[PDB]
Amino acid sequence: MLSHPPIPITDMAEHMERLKANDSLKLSQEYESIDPGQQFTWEHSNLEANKPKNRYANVIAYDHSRVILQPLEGIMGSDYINANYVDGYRRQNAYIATQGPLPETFGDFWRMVWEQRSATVVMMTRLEEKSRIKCDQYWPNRGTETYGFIQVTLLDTMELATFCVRTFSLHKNGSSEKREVRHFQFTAWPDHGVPEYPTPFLAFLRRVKTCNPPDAGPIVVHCSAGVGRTGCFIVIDAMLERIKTEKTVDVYGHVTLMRSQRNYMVQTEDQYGFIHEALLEAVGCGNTEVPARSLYTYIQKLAQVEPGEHVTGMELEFKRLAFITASLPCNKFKNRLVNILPYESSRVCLQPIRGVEGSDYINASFIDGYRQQKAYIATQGPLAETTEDFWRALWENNSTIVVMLTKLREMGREKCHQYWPAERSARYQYFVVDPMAEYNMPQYILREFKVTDARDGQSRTVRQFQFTDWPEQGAPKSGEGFIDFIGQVHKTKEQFGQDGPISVHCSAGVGRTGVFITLSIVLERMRYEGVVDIFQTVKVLRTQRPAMVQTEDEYQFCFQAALEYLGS
Repeated sequence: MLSHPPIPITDMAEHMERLKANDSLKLSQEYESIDPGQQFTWEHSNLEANKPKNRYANVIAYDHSRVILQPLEGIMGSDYINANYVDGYRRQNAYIATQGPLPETFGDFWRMVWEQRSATVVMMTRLEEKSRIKCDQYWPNRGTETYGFIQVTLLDTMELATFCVRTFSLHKNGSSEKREVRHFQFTAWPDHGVPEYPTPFLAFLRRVKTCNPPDAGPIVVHCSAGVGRTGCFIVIDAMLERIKTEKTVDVYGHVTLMRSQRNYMVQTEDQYGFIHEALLEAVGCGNTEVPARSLYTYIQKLAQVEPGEHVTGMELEFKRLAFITASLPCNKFKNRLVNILPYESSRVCLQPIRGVEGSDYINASFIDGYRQQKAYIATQGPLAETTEDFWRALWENNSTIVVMLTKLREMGREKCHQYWPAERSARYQYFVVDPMAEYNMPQYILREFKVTDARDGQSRTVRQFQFTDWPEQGAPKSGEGFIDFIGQVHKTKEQFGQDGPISVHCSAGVGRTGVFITLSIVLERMRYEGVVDIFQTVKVLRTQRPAMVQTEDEYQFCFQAALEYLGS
């Protein structure tokens, strides 16, 4: 367009900075100007038989773009569903944007999927968000359920930390045909505003796109109203497909086109900003995922210096990986480093003492696992005047497993303050720690403790694992000892009935800590999904705590452990 021309990649970051400038003013003016410049009708949405088929009276389906169901003759309005075709870039009716189905429209929705020959459904919402129903569950808990003319059979569930994948079989009334449909529910969108980092969503999108067949009907996408998160998903995807052919981006143009196909597509200014951030991150972070039996080949490639390039592929890839409530003038003793600090939206909150303002801070960040959120806590190795807060932190967060990743002293220097007793009892503020058992294993030491609350008298078992075999300088040549150590901690977690996060630290609590959480994730995804993407794994971790996996040597070791684990 004239007024809003395409944004070429490599001029994108400066475009977003110009949009962000002075309280997102240019973005605000860009977003407020969005107008397809046409008049539409919505007579079908307004038929009195169809009125109650709308979740929101104010979110309707335009006539010219509506999804038309085959009429159930004898029944007026039976051709109506609140849904519209929406274009991709160079992709006519690539998507169907629709509301979250209502109890009364379950059958209509599944009949739409059938008649439109769709194969993928994208659900951009949790069923309930902040005690408010955003969508009703339109699929069986197990086995088969009938909705109108469609039998829906749940075949499988795969439930990860940020999204859940369900597989279904569809069988229609009499019809001998059987259709398969895959259902992707992103569950990590925040209750208010948009995600702080686009990385987890972008991984959700890749998953969706690799598992959607290429000869299927339009991807069905919905949230609650099917305009807001739905719109974000559609534009992100379309623009990713755009840069694949044009190396340019036209968010402005596409949203305008979407608005001509469904009301309010991309509902808020925040969503419009989020779309840009997600696309900026995506252009500088390319494909780094590799299938299992190509990992060695891929590792063999990164281990090499390319003609005309200065350092190994492993080195460049690692180079491409680059709050205030913590940095208060009172916390200038609570941190080992003033340059390695937890983020706000992840930092572990300590229940504050009656009359000590500024003592809720502990250098610890919540970290999501592979299957569940907040599966880990990434913290620094405690200091003398930090010890008390660490034991405090463990109790309040139901963390009954500690993972230490350093020797107490390395290279003629302390790395961590011994925070646990060895030969007596030790009262740390309102807690007392009993050394119960101590096992010396080959690569690590397991220490059992009896933390008893001095206030309410309650006692908990805390098992501490300390890996003793990390070379004083560099990385292990074999991952075997680390693979097993990772194994043992998680084995110990489950069989002891420990429904709480695993606390992990090293010295600063980023370098070997990052390596531990990374491989814990990578090794389980490799077992189930059969693919490896360590780059994106470190990227996500870094969006929950900064500097995770501190060095090139740590980074390469993740690959070493992955390659060895595949061999086993």
